[PDB]
Amino acid sequence: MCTRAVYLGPDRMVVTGRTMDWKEDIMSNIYVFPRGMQRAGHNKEKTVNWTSKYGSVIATGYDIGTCDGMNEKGLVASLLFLPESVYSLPGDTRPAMGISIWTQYVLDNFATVREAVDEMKKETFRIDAPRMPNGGPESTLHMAITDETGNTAVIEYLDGKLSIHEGKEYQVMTNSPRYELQLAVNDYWKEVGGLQMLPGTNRSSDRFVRASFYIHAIPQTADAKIAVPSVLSVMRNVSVPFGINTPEKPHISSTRWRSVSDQKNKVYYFESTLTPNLFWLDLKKIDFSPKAGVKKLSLTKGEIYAGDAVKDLKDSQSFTFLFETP
Amino acid sequence: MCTRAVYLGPDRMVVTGRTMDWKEDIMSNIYVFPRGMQRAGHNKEKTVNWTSKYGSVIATGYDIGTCDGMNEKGLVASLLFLPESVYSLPGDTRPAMGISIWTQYVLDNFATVREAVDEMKKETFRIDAPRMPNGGPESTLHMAITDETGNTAVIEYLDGKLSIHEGKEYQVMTNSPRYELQLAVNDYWKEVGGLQMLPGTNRSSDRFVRASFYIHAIPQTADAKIAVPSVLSVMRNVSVPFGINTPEKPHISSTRWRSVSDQKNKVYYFESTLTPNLFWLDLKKIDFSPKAGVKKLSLTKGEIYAGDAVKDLKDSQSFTFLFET
Amino acid sequence: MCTRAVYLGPDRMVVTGRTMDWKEDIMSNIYVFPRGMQRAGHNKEKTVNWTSKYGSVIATGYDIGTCDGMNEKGLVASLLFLPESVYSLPGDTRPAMGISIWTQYVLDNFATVREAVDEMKKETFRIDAPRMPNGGPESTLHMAITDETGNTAVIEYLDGKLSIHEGKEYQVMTNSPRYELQLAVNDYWKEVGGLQMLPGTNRSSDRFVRASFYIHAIPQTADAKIAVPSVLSVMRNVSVPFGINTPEKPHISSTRWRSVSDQKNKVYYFESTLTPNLFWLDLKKIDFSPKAGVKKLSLTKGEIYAGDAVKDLKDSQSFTFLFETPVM
Amino acid sequence: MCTRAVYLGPDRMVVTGRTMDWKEDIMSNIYVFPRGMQRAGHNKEKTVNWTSKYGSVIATGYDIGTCDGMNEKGLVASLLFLPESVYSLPGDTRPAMGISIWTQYVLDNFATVREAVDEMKKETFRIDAPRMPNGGPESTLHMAITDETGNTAVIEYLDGKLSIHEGKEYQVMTNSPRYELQLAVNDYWKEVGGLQMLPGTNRSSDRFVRASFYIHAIPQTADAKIAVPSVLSVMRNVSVPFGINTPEKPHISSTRWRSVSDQKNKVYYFESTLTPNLFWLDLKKIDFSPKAGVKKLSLTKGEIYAGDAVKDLKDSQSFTFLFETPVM
Repeated sequence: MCTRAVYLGPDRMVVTGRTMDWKEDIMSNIYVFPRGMQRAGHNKEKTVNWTSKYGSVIATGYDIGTCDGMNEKGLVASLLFLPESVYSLPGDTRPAMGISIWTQYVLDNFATVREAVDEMKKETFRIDAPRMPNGGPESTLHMAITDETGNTAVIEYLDGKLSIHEGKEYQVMTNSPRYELQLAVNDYWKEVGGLQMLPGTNRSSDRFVRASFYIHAIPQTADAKIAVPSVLSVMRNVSVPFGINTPEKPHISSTRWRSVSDQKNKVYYFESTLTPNLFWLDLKKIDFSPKAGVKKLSLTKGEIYAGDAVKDLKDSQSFTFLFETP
Repeated sequence: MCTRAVYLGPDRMVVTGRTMDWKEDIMSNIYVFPRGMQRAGHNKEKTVNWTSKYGSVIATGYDIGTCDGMNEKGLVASLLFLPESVYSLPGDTRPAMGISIWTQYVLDNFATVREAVDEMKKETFRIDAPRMPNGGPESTLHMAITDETGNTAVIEYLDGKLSIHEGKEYQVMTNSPRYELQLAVNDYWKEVGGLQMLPGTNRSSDRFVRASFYIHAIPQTADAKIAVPSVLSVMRNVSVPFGINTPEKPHISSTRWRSVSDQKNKVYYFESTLTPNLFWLDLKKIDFSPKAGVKKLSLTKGEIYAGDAVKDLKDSQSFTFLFET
Repeated sequence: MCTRAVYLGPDRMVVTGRTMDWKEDIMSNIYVFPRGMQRAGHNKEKTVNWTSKYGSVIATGYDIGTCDGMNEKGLVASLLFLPESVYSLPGDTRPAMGISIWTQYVLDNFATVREAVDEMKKETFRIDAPRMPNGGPESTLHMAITDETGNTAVIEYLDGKLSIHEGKEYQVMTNSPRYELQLAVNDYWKEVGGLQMLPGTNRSSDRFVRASFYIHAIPQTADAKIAVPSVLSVMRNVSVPFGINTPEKPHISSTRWRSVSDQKNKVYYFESTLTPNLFWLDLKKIDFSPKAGVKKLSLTKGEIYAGDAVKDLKDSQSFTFLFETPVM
Repeated sequence: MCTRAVYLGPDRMVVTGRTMDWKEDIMSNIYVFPRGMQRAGHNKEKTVNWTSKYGSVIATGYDIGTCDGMNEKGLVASLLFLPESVYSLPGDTRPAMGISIWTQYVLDNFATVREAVDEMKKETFRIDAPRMPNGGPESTLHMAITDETGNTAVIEYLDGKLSIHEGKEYQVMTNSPRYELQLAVNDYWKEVGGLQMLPGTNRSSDRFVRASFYIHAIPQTADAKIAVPSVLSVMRNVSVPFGINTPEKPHISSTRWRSVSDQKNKVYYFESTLTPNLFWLDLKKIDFSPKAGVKKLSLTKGEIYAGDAVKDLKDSQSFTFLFETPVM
């Protein structure tokens, strides 16, 4: 489904691009959360609690949970699918955090990948993932976190144990297989040569190698007028065309929207496939004070935004995270 | 370099997407030409002359010639690169139409691919193609024409003799090789299966396979709100990421802009790689009357348009078609 | 189906390898035909006659026709499958040349490819191709011819019209598509790079690419001590493994034997996938005089030969050339 | 370089093929060691000692060490290259086992892989690997062991730590990368489909994928008449053509010989690329008595063997196991 890649340019130029592929309308919206909000990771289970240290600009999925976002300090989180994920084994009595609020937790409390990895390695809580609505798939996903320094951490749960890869070299991430096996698949195709032959299918590993090769070949610049379009360009390359279907594979997940986070200038770009314009939200022009209130930039009913979209931010109440089966 | 793909949806839905891949800034602008204009095929050689039978909205290359456009009747022309093109043999004394005006000639005089092919098969004129300016490649190009019925024609000049492939099934066109050999490369990759494996490099043959496979898999709809972004998503898949370079290969043809021409609703969409928005020009809202005045949609200034850009159309002079160095 | 590759080495070193894949057992046998023989290209229709000017060693298929062989002058003819072959148009009243003996006609009357192409381009006869007996395929095949010079011609019948590709660069031939489109597919993979990526599927275009790339990368030498084992290694790389099948694909054409013709030294090498040995028939030790008698190397009874097999040649009568489809 | 594949057929039919890909001539010879022989795993440092519990038929590499072979009880050990191999860390004081005799140690003392995996998991000794003589490569290799039950064990030394993968499904082994990562690359291509597209280059991962797909696609039969030629089909497909060279790559490792081990009938097949015949050593016709005499099948002098080669075994003395790199 999804595809993520991190560009590391000169003079702290860190730009993260993320693809969102889904078999149906994800109905994603943008929400602007100020700092100082208190939340809980679950409503019916024993849980942890926290007050948000940093405000964030996040994108939801079905308005039931957070899957991608960016906070004030340039830390970007992204929840990408992984069918082979098992968060815990039977009999785990740790405090349960819902899968929907897991991504919002790391954006609310950490300004550095070093900070997120150190706290998550404590394994104080388990991930609770019910089945997605509309009779959709099980919530088997992994996460990547990138700060303004270029460091990236890939978080995934395999048969109940925590697995982490930290380092600036882990810039790309897709879906299956496991992240160590994904690097082995990518290592093979680099021998073939990106200019010679590249796997151009919509498969998970195919988009991983194409994103890994192209993200290192785009110009090495610190100007946002060049970095953001070229990082977006490799996102559309690893994107899958809309409504792709064959008689033998009738329903396939098409790309619904894309996100490009300028972690240096603190700007969050966003584009939907069925809308013509690429808009953005300058976090430097957003008031994240605790008394600012929740603001929402809705995208469900086909609204068309352009340029800077802070003007079109409406006052709203935060969507309710879902932790249950329906 | 460039890639072209034609979508054949239900209820006479014809949408043609095209990419523009160039190593530097192509410096393309958009021009709105009214009907009834008089143009010549050259300025210093014997030629043919004609009065434009249909107005059109076109995109230029360095403002020296036309390489992409659509006219009143939904006929779309696109001039794509083909390094093995030889237009004539030495000693050709036919009238010499410049390569910069060849694309405009088709958009000015023909409303049907059947009409364009019948006139072209008389071979009244030859193509005089000087080299592109400032150390650029030599103007070896082939063209593709698609009308509102879905019929497509591929016109190539090989070994001085004109070759033409016309038919609704010729929906995709790229660069090398010649069109019959390109179809064999696509025939081989269809044996493998698009879902099983697709060649995913920026090569001409590879971009041809991905465009042909995806253009037949996108939804079969007549809604422009679904068909236009779908074929536009296919053109981005066959696009080349911006500024691609390696130590082995210092300069590589990068995608600079895209065009998606809705041939049923007569709408000409356009977006640039470095601009964030996708604007369009609705030809039904454009006055193509013989004395409406030439209008221009400038793009070299780095301007940013959104939605319908007919509001941003300004009075302008027709650009100078170059026929020499 | 079948793959053909021609090695062009220094000092007139011309070595041609060929594979043979089939659904079931081919029942192939090797026949040695001296000179001065008469053959009619058909049994019931109007036909052309000829007397053999050159003797040849040949391999059969089901003992109903010639599909691979080499004559005294170093000319090697190979008949490989081409599904889109259309030999004639309706209403053709030309003399009929049976497809079973079309390959023997080349080895019998021509010493260089120049003589074979000149005679074929006259289009005196048409190819009469009956259906293969007992539910077999349609007799749709094309032929490649190589002389000791190294010149090669690929002869195909497309839509009832004769098509020729002559030249020394035309060293490799497989099955479909036609040779013009087949070179376009091979050109694409040459843009990829043989060492960077090669298509390893047993299909026709992929075997063409590997044969095309590996036949040019083996050592350039005139020593048959090196060239023949190297050409065989190429034909083995492009050969498909034995008895390959999957649940989705129950029956797949599988290589059964390979032949490598040393056109310089007039040596005909041969091996079968089920037999452990690679034997040969040195044509310089064979008597092709008009009344030397027909000889045959039996291969259908599971025979095992080794080294030089001329001593193992047995007196035999020539097989029946099939020109119709037998009633079953 | 080289590749190894294990075939698992019905009725305990286990056949193991192996290629030998080398830059220059490998100078391999075949030795027949009877049981009850005493050897030491090193020459100058602290070492373990053992006496042969089972005799073995092995092939050498420069006759400085054992690289491939099979013992009396059907166990087959194969030492293939692995550049990233690190056998120990600085400061290791365990008994030193020479890499040249490691393969001999396995074929001498173990009848099943379970016995071998258990004894090696003790980590009693360390592998001592000097650089190959005369500017040769560093002796970085791994080994695969397969018994007559069909179970295979891949043993690799990664960052100075022993890594073992045991299981019937581990039937294929090449070189780089690590076996954990190597299976992931093959997992990727299995999604693409063997009949849709196979990587046809000579890369280590590519020959791995083609070997895995074709070793499962050959017919499942207990008949040796079909098994060992079908396993021969695979090892020939994953073999690399002889003397492959390009202007950018002057030296590429080409296949020099291939060995096929019938682990049910205890037969060791062998064929060289420059030799036309596939010969075999029947272990049931070989006497491994404590004093039957160490014998040798010489292959360095262009010898051509055929059929059962137990007749051509000459009494000889065993080669020197190299434990250092000789001074030049």
